[PDB]
Amino acid sequence: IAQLAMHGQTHVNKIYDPAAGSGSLLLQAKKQFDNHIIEEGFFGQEINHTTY
Amino acid sequence: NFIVLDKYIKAEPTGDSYQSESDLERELIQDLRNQGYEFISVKSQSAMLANVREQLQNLNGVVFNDSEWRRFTEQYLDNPSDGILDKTRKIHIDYICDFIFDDERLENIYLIDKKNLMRNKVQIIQQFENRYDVTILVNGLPLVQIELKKRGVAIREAFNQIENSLFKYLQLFVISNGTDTRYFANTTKRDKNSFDFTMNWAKSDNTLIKDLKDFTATCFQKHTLLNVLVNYSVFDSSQTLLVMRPYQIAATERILWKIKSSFTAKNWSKPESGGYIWHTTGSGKTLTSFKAARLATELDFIDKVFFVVDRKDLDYQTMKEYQRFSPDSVNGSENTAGLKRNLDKDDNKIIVTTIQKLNNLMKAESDLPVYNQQVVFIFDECHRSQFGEAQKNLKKKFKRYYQFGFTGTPIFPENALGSETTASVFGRELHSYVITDAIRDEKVLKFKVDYNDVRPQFKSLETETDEKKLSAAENQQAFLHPMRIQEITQYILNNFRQKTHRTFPGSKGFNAMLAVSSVDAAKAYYATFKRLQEEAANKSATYKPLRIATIFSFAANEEQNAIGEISDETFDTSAMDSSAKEFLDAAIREYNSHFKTNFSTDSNGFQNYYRDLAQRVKNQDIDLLIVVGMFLTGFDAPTLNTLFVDKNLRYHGLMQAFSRTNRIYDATKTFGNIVTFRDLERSTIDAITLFGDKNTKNVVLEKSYTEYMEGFTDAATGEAKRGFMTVVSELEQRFPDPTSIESEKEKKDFVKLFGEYLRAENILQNYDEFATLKALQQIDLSDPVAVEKFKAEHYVDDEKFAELQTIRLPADRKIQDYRSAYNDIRDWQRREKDWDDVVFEVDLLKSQEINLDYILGLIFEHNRGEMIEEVKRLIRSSLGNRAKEGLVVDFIQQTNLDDLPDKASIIDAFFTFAQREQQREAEALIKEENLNEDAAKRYIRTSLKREYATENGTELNETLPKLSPLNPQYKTKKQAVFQKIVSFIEKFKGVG
Amino acid sequence: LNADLNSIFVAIESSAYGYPSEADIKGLFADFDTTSNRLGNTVKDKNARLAA
Amino acid sequence: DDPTLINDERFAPAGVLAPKSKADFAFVLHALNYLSAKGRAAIVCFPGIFYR
Amino acid sequence: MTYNNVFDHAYEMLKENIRYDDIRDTDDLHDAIHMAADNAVPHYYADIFSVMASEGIDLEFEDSGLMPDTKDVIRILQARIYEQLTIDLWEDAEDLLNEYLEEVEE
Amino acid sequence: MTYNNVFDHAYEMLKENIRYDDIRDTDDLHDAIHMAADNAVPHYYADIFSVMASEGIDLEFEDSGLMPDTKDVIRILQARIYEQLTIDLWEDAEDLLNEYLEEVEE
Repeated sequence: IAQLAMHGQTHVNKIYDPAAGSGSLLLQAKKQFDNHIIEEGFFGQEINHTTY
Repeated sequence: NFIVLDKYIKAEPTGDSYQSESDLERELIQDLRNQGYEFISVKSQSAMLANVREQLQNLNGVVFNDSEWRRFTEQYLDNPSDGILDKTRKIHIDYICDFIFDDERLENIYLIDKKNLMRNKVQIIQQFENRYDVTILVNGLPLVQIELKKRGVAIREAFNQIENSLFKYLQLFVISNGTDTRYFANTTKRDKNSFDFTMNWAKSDNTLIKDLKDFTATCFQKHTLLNVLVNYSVFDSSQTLLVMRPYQIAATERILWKIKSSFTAKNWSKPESGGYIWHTTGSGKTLTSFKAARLATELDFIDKVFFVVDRKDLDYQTMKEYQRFSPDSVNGSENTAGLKRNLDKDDNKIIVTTIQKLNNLMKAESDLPVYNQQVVFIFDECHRSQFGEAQKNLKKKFKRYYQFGFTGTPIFPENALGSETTASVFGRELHSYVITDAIRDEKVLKFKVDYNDVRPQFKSLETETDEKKLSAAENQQAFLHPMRIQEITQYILNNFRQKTHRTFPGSKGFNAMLAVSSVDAAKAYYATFKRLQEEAANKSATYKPLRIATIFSFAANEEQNAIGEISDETFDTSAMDSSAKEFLDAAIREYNSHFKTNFSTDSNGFQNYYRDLAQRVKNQDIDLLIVVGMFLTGFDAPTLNTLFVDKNLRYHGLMQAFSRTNRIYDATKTFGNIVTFRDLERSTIDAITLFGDKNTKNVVLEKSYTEYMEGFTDAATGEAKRGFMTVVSELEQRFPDPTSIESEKEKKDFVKLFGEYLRAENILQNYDEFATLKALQQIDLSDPVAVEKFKAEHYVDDEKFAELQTIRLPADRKIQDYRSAYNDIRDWQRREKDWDDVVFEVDLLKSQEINLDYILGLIFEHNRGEMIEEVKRLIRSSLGNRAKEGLVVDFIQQTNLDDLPDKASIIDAFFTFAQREQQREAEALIKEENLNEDAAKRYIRTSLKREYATENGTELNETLPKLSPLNPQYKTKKQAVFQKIVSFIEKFKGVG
Repeated sequence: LNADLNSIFVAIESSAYGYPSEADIKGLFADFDTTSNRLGNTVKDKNARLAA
Repeated sequence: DDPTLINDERFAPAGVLAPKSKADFAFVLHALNYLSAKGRAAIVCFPGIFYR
Repeated sequence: MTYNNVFDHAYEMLKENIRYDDIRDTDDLHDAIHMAADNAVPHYYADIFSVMASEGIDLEFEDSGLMPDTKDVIRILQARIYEQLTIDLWEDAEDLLNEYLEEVEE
Repeated sequence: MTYNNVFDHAYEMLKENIRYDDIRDTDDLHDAIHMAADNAVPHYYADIFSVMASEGIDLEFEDSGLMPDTKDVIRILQARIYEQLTIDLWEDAEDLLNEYLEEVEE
């Protein structure tokens, strides 16, 4: 999903996430590609409190 | 036996010095000791627990040892694991502990007795330990905390000034200064949500009991405080503590009193025992109906309770009933056997139903056991479409009932159309919340009805006083005459940017509706408006176009009720003729042509077109909407302050349409404008009389032109106003005008005058006459062509022309000099920080701004060193452009008029030179301080995408030059290069 | 006991299992009716549940 | 619906709305709300479909 | 995760397929049972074994044709869930036909 | 009822068969594993599915010869329990041989 959201769009912003769960799938997109660009924040939302 | 008082006599202090606030605290302690509260003083936590043990052993009638009380305090009362929300849930739900004794019998430790008041016991104390607090223990539990603040300090700033163990229980925070008094709901939020929820206790006529003294003498009664804190408070799942409005509590207790007295008088199945509440539209009527239904269920002799709704509002309001557990209010599996099985169900007997499911129950069953039982119905969505035979069968197929009404459309004998009135069906108007009460609450805003004398030609038709003859004169000769609609359109397209505060292109502004009559009317309307906007574009080739939308489907379907309302059209597009079908498809293709959408001509495409049209008008894009039969009641927008009307609207169809204006948005939107073309001021005054007295139009609508040019000493509330010309004389005389102000007291007095001047000028900007007086500065001498164009687009004869040439305004560039002086006073004491006495006004001078584009048009227009000093004051004329002085000055000084072949080229030349200066001074100011140049440019594009700068976001601390995590450091030049870069982006905001 | 429908409160049975298990004399076969307990979560929920 | 998402800001493109046990496509109808024509999406779904 | 938990999802999807398709036939709504009950079975391991450890369902089939005669044990368990749910939705459809189609007359 | 609960009974019966029989051979004690691990499996339905819903064990065999190629699903589950326990008791026997036979020298 990281290599499908990427690439060629080096523009504001990344990223948004409904049903975030954990930040694992949020991680390896920009954690590998922080040197590509920094744009803005990571936007999550989730239900379960300990999962939150 | 109430708590919201009808006949209260307002008491009076002596004084009893009202200046120092500890005196007010002593007065409050003395008053509560006089009312019947009890004062002790505890400066520990141990005697708190001792008093709680005392009160609980008094209440529940048992005696703890140290073992039982230790176990109760540890396990149930004061676990440190327990949160504040846990405490509030214990207050409003878990108010009983089940306690094991030593001999193993289970008993109930009550906390607050929710069934009797004399059992409940309160005490009062103060705090420990720089502030003034009054803490009201309720059975030893701190629930009501009153804080006292300074007098001259406003309550808005007093709002924003936010171990130990048992203070977690606090429910109500009442803040005051002695003159004003508001009350919180458990200290939730900050200045963004400050004055949405901080209510004010009032009498039954909604007149605000404002002080500390009468608020104590009315709200701080033990009966009143316990009745509010228990029987009118909601801890709603989840996270939220809802406190009711005062008139809501009023109407609830009036309803319960009428039910109890009618059961005492044995008054069932009779409309004299009924009654109705008329709230205004748009205040959150869900919670009042919820509380009324639940308290109707809490009585023992009441057999069944039903809150009947209308289509198709059942399903979402079902979940809104479900917001607190549990009303059990559903029967979606629609039947009468399942419904009578639900009738046989105990302990949760409120069920939301429609009137159609109820009529199915009527005409499907005739022998229910409920037909001779104490059943109370409460109605809502009171348009009279689905009403008639339901009442006859409810009289027929019942022998015991009550029924009450939550209406929005009260029907009087003032409006007959053969219809059955409200008091005939329901009875006593038990309590009402009217729009004048709402304006007195400052929840909504005022009006201004403006009949237009544009034509003496069709004047008698526009003032025709017979609606039947208006139906007889309904043709294309008397009202849809082409010159008539043309001269309406000329007025509209002249004054749209005037009324919507679009005087500068850098102003945000608002949008407008356009009330029309009928289908064949509206087709000819939009054809005329489209053709005349095409001709207005053809006039000068500089006129910016004004986007028009419109909608209607079908039709004026019924009359349906009394006088006289909006025929809410059904969504059948094909039900028209061929002509309006083709015209509607043409308008839909216009929308699909400019806005590039895919809306069809079925009901679904019409639905989505309607909703996307509502959204696109809702976010200030489509500037004018022609309104036929929708968007008048079931619609809201905070950003529409102008309404143009050609439609014979009557009594409260007048008011529900005009309530599309009065919603607040900011300080600049003071009130909405109603510009009409048929005379409806008589119907306005008739609706005023329908609401009540003649003091209504003193408060609600408007005062005249001279009464805001010269002011007024008010008779409604007693204020005294000076209008305009007194303020003009105080400008021109009392001060070293216009930028000759250099001392602090002169600055403060210039702020105190000039902010009021700006406010009164923004009030006068809603007027035709003040706009004509400002536009008199832009005429020619003599030139009867241009002055004929002036007086022809303003309808001013030569008499008023010379009469307003007699009246002389101050020079407008000198007014710009006054604004520049006010801006200097602002920016000289905006940084650090007598000066912090009056709020420097923001919301209106933030508008009327030039973003240098009109200044570049001035540079490309002045031909010619004659331009070299023009912008030097225009820079300080507009706030937000002070560091951008040297940029524009060096652009116009390095180049000249040789760089500008026309208007548009100097803009792009300024962009090119500005980006050159951007990169040049960027490398010059990074080079001087040794920032890491890739991280430096990354922070440059950061602060230019973010459009300001801050030291938050530690990548700026990773944009450190070499080293600053160390404690032996000034953090300088970190803050100094920070000042340099915020000055840099202040020079280079919005460019490149 | 069923005539007092929805009678606040629950623990009338907890007393009403005390004295029929008092019964000391003789050959007791008491110490017996400790099945009925107090969970449940909240007191009105317990009242409604045991009443039903 | 039972809630007001019949009259929301993002299910009006859908026309008809999502049923109960197939709440996955409510996320993808949420997805086309928050996305620019320059940008792209990348989400995952269920194979258990013929017409649902 | 009981049998009743899966039966509630199959119940609600049956009410969907009867309601929003507006079918007034026994056989087509039993094909809708074939749609809904097969789509309401769980997919996690432990969420299947919790229903298998619950009441109602047994181990043994009636039709062994639902069994793939191979190592696919979870297919056998899923087919047993499907068979028990189809029997309960035989009874539920014979309820909800005359319960619902009398209700939709408006 | 986890996998560890059944593993504790198989553990203790292995310690019985090593201890009270006093066998000092690898192969005979693996026949004692064939004795003990087969006798430590549960017999209730839900007590088998609770171990199947627990961790450690998976669904699939390695030897399909443990499967009776028929409707006997509970035999397949019991054989998977037996196989996982025999692997864990391979490791446990290679522990407890040199752990126990050094201990019994007295």
